Amino acid sequence: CKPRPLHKTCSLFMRNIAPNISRAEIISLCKRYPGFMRVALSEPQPERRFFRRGWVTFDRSVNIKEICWNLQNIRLRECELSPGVNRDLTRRVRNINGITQHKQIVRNDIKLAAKLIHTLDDRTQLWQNPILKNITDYLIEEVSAEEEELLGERDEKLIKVLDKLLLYLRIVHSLDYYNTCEYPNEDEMPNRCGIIHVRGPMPPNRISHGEVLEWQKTFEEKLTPLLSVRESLSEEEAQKMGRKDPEQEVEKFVTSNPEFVRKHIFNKHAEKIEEVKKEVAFFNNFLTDAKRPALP
Amino acid sequence: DYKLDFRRQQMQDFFLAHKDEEWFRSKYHPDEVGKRRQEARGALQNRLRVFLSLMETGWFDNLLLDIDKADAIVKMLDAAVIKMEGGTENDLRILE
Repeated sequence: CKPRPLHKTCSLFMRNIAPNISRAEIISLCKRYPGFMRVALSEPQPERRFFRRGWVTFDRSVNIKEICWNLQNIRLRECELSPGVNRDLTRRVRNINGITQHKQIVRNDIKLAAKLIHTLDDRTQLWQNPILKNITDYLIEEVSAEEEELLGERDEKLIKVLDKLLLYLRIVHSLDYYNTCEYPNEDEMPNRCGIIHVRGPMPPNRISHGEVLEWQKTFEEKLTPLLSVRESLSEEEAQKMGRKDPEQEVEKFVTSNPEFVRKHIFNKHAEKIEEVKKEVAFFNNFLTDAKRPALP
Repeated sequence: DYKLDFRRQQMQDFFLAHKDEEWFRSKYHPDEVGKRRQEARGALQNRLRVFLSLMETGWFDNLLLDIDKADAIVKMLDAAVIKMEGGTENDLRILE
């Protein structure tokens, strides 16, 4: 059997897609070209009135230039797609500061990477994790102090541990560690594993005393946003904005729609009473959230 | 109190204006939030399998995240995507 070029994928890119347009119609539009794989939409942005950036991914054995031309002057629900051929990623393996291959700072990064993996495994609810077994052994210092007391740079053993943690973060949870960012939609987008970040070559001058500690303060400050729990208003603040109670607004639905009429709705029409409760929760989840989408 | 009443209007106007749209439904609507997370964990478990496949196979056995082995990382990242798509050891042979 011939081997397939599954890592390579040519794709389309759409600049402005409307929020009312779902994936369904974009998929079924592009579905009938042979070698179609998957559509990917970005998070909508309030600055452009919540318009999404699309990405229609195709197989390598397909002429994307023809398919990009085919859909060039085609609208979809009062919105011109007008695709452009999304070229492949040139510079994948990017550098960061060369300080990060040091004994003390790698030890710091093993602690933070271990914390991230514990959190992300709980959050996503996988599994326990075999790469997090006896990590505490590598976090502790081990020195010959007594032999100095009586008588008187790279450490690859730590780096090989770190890499298994950092590769897990990147491959599984789509978290590029050194750049300090998530790539949440990667699994739908054309290139599944694109831009990974990597340690620098080496520092030319001496490694300073306080500069190593200053990196660790700055580096941990960038990582803290990535483990941010979703916001919520207080009980009083949420109620003052107008948190609709489920059972109360179910009563408002029944009275608008005497004793024989109430027993008909609860028993026979059991689907409607939950549908109201769902649309109450739909509204309350939007209300409770203290970081809503809104016009700037 | 105006500011309190002002934020009620904006919020309720936005809930009306973006009620039936896919992205908004997906974030807050109970049915669509549940069916999103099943897809997410299903697709995430597929990425976990790939990491565990690359471990025992030894695709990062002698592989440090350093620019000296920049070409080796790209070769591994390709092998990761091939396993995500679901290709066998035969399908990896094009990298050799």
